[PDB]
Amino acid sequence: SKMRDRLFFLLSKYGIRPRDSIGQHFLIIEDVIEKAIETANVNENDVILEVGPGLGFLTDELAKRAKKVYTIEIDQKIIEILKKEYSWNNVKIIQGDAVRVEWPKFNKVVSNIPAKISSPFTFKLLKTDFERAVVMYQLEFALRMVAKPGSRNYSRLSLMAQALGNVEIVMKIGKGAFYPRPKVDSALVLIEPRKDKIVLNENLVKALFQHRRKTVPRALKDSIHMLGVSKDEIRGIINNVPHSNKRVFQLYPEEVKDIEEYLKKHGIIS
Ligand SMILES: Nc1ncnc2c1ncn2[C@@H]1O[C@H](C[C@@H](N)CC[C@H](N)C(=O)O)[C@@H](O)[C@H]1O
Ligand SMILES: [Zn+2]
Ligand SMILES: [Zn+2]
Ligand SMILES: [Zn+2]
Ligand SMILES: [Zn+2]
Repeated sequence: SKMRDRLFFLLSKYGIRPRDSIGQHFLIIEDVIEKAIETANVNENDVILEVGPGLGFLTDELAKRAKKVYTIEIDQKIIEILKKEYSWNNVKIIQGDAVRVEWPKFNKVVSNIPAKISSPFTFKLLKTDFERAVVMYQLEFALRMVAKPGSRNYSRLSLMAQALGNVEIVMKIGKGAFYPRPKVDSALVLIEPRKDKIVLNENLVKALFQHRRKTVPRALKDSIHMLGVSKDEIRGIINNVPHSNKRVFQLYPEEVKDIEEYLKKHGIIS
């Protein structure tokens, strides 16, 4: 509460909303911010991306260690504050919604991720050339990011993490650590790019994982029929698809790749 009465002082000094929207959960322990930054190995060469800097507790700690930091904030009066409370030489504040703005070239991400964009952000970052990302998420979501094929909570997000990243939950972060207290705990999650990425088709993975409890012949038939295609013209091919004897939530990325390659061969995704 050295940082929490610092928060309260800033919130009141400018008049900023108690919980801005569902719940903006600002990070307020020095321990946690420093462990994020040390897991990241933020050196003076790095160029860092932060999403949602809030009152900039993490931002300022990143700014004194990295060459440059680009930080993306939706609230315009958080920015107006950031400009006044701080005097960074090496920070570019970027107004916008982190899902929609053009990202910088960066080699690292260290961020307290906004919960409502946890999934879109994860999918965007996963298709970026970064060496190391250290991102706090809600723990339920961080568990889905490391879930394994055939596990119940294995999903699009799981598959795409395993296809493209090395993902580690470093350690739980208690709700105590943010104001206001979330109703659930968080996790310090580490992502590095998989040295040998399995590049899958976005639209095919999306198709498959609308209903993941479905078998993959069923999954495929439904998704392509819904596109407008004749259900007659499509059954034979899709019946003979590789790994037809799995449900979609059982697929390893490699098994999704064979399915793509088969559909590519039979003209179905082109
Ligand atoms: N889509 C978004 N793009 C950029 N900044 C955002 C977005 N959504 C929320 N923010 C900002 O995120 C800052 C603080 C957030 N890191 C807190 C999020 C919190 N950890 C949560 O799990 O909900 C605030 O200043 C918000 O304005
Ligand atoms: Zn749930
Ligand atoms: Zn580690
Ligand atoms: Zn029909
Ligand atoms: Zn198989």
